[PDB]
Amino acid sequence: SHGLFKKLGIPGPTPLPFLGNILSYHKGFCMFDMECHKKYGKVWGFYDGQQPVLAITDPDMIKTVLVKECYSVFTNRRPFGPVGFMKSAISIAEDEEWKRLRSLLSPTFTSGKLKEMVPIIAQYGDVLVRNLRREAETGKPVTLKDVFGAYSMDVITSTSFGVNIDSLNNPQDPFVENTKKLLRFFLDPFFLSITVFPFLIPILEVLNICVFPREVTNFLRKSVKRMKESRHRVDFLQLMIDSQNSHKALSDLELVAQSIIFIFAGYETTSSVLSFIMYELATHPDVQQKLQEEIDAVLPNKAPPTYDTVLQMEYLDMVVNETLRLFPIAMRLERVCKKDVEINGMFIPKGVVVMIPSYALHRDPKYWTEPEKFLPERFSKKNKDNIDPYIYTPFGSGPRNCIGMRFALMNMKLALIRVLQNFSFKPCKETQIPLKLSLGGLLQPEKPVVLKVESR
Ligand code: HEM
Ligand SMILES: COc1ccc(-c2cnnn2-c2ccc(-c3csc(C)n3)cc2)cc1
Repeated sequence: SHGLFKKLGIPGPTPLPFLGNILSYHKGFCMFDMECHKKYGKVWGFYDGQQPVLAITDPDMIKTVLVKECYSVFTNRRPFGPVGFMKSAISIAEDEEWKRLRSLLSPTFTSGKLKEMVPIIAQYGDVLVRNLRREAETGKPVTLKDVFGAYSMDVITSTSFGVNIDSLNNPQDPFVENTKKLLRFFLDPFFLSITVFPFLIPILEVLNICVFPREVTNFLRKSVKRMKESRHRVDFLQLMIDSQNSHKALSDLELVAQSIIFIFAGYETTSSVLSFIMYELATHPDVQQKLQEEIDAVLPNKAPPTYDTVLQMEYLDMVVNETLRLFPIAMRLERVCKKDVEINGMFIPKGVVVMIPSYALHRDPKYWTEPEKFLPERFSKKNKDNIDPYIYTPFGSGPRNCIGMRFALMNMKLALIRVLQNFSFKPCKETQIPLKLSLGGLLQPEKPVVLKVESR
């Protein structure tokens, strides 16, 4: 099927047999999407092994795929590798089964239900401050990945199951051990193989091989059973078991798999984005000072932030949004075409993966002035409405966007406020001023960001 885009009159790199264009992934997903956009223009296609992938960049065409024709045509993402019982997760559920899961879990992420999570989240904001002050009063350079990763674990554990632990200073607890335990290696030899060898995916399903290590899942599967046995609470687990008794209902095996991806998504993202924010704040002290001035103005005398005060901080929203533009951790948005459909004057055949290159759009000079720079002023209210909502898609769009968007934004902002209320961050020895992105399948820096923490 290597002649598809040739017959459709769609440009793209010439694919090799059995490999497609995966050899061009040697500079990471980010660099490959940039070069193809510059060479082939608005629309191009390539191959991940035998799988044809059509990249679209027209905002009207993006809206049709992600919003207008989401339920009818572009409903599911590309099939993942061996998942086992995790096939019931909402992030990989398909068609009607996903629609049931999305509706059953939508009330869990309401703005009203998010308010009640602020007191628990803010509880570990001060825990993070104490962990930073112990490393700041000693003048030790701080790897943000460890402290922010510790903070994100504390928020996820308490918000999901109510478990209250200082993961940074309790790495030996049985709960933190399994949750941290995970293979963190999309361009790893495994995921590169299943691209060339998608036929081997059902092989590993019957072998009971899962991308999730079976030790962690069995611990989490058994742990949730004990918590349900114990069953006021306002955490994710209660909010889902409450929906069980409340359109069909959620099974206790679905409930476990549903909550696992919340930890999956909540843990790695939050910490990674927070480190990306702090690198920019360290390399741009003027933004950090202006953000610190705003944080102190809304919250005098280092006042504890609440749900309402965070949403008032406009520059904090600008700082978060601009960092997400420079570093869209998804790097891509994908939908599988379910049928022969003509959209925006173009024929997309069945089974093709339609891809939206979020990274290549976020740095396209056509839509962003000096895209390679860090300019929070792009998202000021004066310049805010000139941004097309289908070019800047940090959390996706349409019915299948990031369901935990508001929680994640609240969690990171509550973290930034408490940290910036008490500390200022400056570059250190190994700051790596030209921050290099990892050439792998994950949007992370080549080397972990290390900075100096000074007590105000
Ligand atoms: C920095 C934080 C985060 C970012 C930048 C982010 C971004 C994204 C993106 C780009 C998608 C794909 C949407 C698309 O295909 O159109 C997504 C999906 C998703 N995210 Fe997040 N996300 C974040 C945090 C979280 C958290 C903390 C949770 C936990 C509840 C979460 C849960 C999900 C789920 C469940 C999906 C799948 C949606 C579906 O298939 O129905 N995300 N996220
Ligand atoms: C490990 O680095 C990441 C973790 C989570 C996310 C993330 C953000 N928003 N969603 N999300 C996500 C991604 C994949 C799954 C997944 C893979 S396999 C399975 C059953 N679920 C679930 C959630 C992004 C990067």
